[PDB]
This record gives sequence, C-alpha cells and structure tokens, in this order.
Amino acid sequence: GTKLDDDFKEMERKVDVTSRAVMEIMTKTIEYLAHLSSLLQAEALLAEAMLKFGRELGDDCNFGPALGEVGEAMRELSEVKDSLDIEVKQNFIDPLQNLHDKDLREIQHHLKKLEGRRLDFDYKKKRQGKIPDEELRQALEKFDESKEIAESSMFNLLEMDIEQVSQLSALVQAQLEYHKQAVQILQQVTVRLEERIRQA
Amino acid sequence: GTKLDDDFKEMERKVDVTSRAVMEIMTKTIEYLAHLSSLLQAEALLAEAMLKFGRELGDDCNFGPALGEVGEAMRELSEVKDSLDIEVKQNFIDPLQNLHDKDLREIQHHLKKLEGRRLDFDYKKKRQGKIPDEELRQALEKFDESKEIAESSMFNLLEMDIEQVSQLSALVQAQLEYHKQAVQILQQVTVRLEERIRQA
Repeated sequence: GTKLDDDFKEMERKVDVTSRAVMEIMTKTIEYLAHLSSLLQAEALLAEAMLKFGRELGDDCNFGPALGEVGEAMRELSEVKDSLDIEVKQNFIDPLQNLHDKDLREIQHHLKKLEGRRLDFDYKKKRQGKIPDEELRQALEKFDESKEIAESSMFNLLEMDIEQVSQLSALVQAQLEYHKQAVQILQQVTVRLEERIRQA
Repeated sequence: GTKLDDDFKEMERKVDVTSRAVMEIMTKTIEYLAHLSSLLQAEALLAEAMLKFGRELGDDCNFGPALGEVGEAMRELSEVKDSLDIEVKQNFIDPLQNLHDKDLREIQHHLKKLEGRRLDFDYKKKRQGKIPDEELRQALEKFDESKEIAESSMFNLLEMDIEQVSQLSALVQAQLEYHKQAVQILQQVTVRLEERIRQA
C-alpha cells in the first residue's frame, strides 16, 4: 500500500526508542529508589542499635560514646538518603512520567490515526472507479493531513531532547548532592573518632 | 549462697552489653550490606539500560550520548559500592566476628566455670562437717582460682575497648572513602552534562 518517506520513518524510530527508553529507565529508576529506601531503612536501624548499646554500655568508657558518635552520624546519613529519594522522584521520575502521559501518548495517538487514514486510503483507492472521486480525494486529504500532524508532534519531541539531558542532569544533580552532603557528615565524625583514638 | 563483689559484677555487666552490642551491630551491619548489594545491583541495571538505549537511540542527537555519559557514571558508582561492601565486610564485620568467636566466647566460658565452681562450693559448704575439710578447702581454692581467671579475661577485653572504637572508625573510614570516591565520579559527569546543555 502507501509508504511513508524515510525521513518520516527514521523520525518514527527515534521517537519509538526514546519512548521505550523513557519507559524502562523510569521503571528501573523506581526499582532503584525502592532498594535505596530499603538500604536507607536498614541504615537507620543499625544506627539506632548503635545509639542504643552505646547508651546501655554507658559512657564511662570509650566504645560507649563512640557508638553514639558513629550512631547519629549513621542516622543522619540515613535521613540524607531519604531526601535523595524525594529529589530523584520529583525531579527525574515525575518529569519522565509526565513526558510519557503527555507528549509520548499524544504522538502514539497521532501515529495510530495516521495508520488508520493510510489504510483507509489504500482501501478506497483499490475501488477507484467504484467509489466517487470526491470520497477518494477526501481520503487522500485526510491522510496528508494526519501525516502532517504526526510529523509535527514527533519533530517537536525530538527537537526538544536537550530537556531529557537536563533531566538526566537533574538525576546526577541530586546524586552528587547526596554524596557531597554525606562526605560532610562522615568526614566530621571521622575526626571525632580521630580524637578519642588520640586521647588514648 | 556466695556473692561476688560489685566491681566484679559491674565488670560483668559491661562485658555482657559489649558482647550483645557486638552481636546485634554485627547482624544489622550484615543486613545493611545485604541491601547495599541489592541497591548496587539495581544501580548497575539502570546504568546498563541507559548505556543500552543511549546506544539504540543513536548519537546523532543529545539524549543519546547523554544516556551514555550518565550511563557509565552510574555503573562506576555501582562498582564503587561493591568495593565498599568488601571494605565493611573484612575491616569491620570480620574483626567483630573474630571478637565474638575468640574473646567473648572465652569470657563466657570462664564465667560458666566460675558459676559452677561457685555453686559447687556453696553445696560442699552446706555439708561442712559431713565432708572432709580438705575437700571443702579445694572447693574454695578452685572458686577463687576461677574468679581470678574470669576477672582477667573480662578486664583485658574491657581495657582494650579503644580497639572497638578503631573498628567503628574502620566502618566510618570505608564509608567516607565510598562517598568521596563517588563525589568524584558524579562531579565529573556533572560537568560533561553542563557542556552539552551549554553547546545547546
């Protein structure tokens, strides 16, 4: 039947990939944040157990207040991990989700409508003499018209891809913010333990 | 029956706590490393999925090579997390495990032997005239002797607690090493994305 130019085709492939990537990347980033939460929880637990025994054991010794120093340090890291979840979630996931329920969905729609209009024209073309020229003409009009709409929505999404890179950036952003935030917490308690071991 | 001085008692309590702490702390640190591995895995997956779609999508655009830049960055972080597991495991867990199968176990043993010898003396004391003085004397000798052995092993463990603090330090060590190691990886790719978004 009717065939679409290669440009249109390549443009479609890219949109496809993009759409599928945004799909998996998003699901796996969610699975990722699941385990992050899981670890974050376990962290806080270990942290408490420390703050706890460091209590019971008493502070007249060394291991007692140390379990307390490392204790809170561990728990603060824990809370920073939670902040990270929230960051990734609303600055990377949500945007991609919105891209999928808005732009990608709409493209998919136009593409379906284009296919329908294409098939319908190929059919009405088969019966050229049988059907009134006006009807055929419209069939062709509708096809061209749908092709144009699909080309625009696809093109606009593909041309705005620098924003996907901003989103990837957003992820790496919150990522770096957490690790830097943590290097502080740790580096701090890493000096307090340096003391004790020195007041040895 | 026979009672042990308060110093001996307090010394016993501390040893108890310490022993129990080293127990939970260790189990929870293991549960912690479990989830760390779990997240680490999920990270690498997301990382691959990126390196993948960034491939398929192609590099003639922006999102393609970006998914590749953030792609490996994510995977390298993943591998650093694995290094961290190994660190915590052999520089914090293993030491504590050895403390539990060596020093703590031995104390527990001495303590049991002390109890036996105590109970046995209280019994042989009940039957003072009934049993030969020599036997009673030995019973007392054995008790004092076991008490001394228990006091030494407990005291030595409690006096060497600065080493627990070194271990806590070891944990916080590997912890800080990972986060600093990561701040690099990220900070790096955080500048490469700065470029693309600038060559916009």
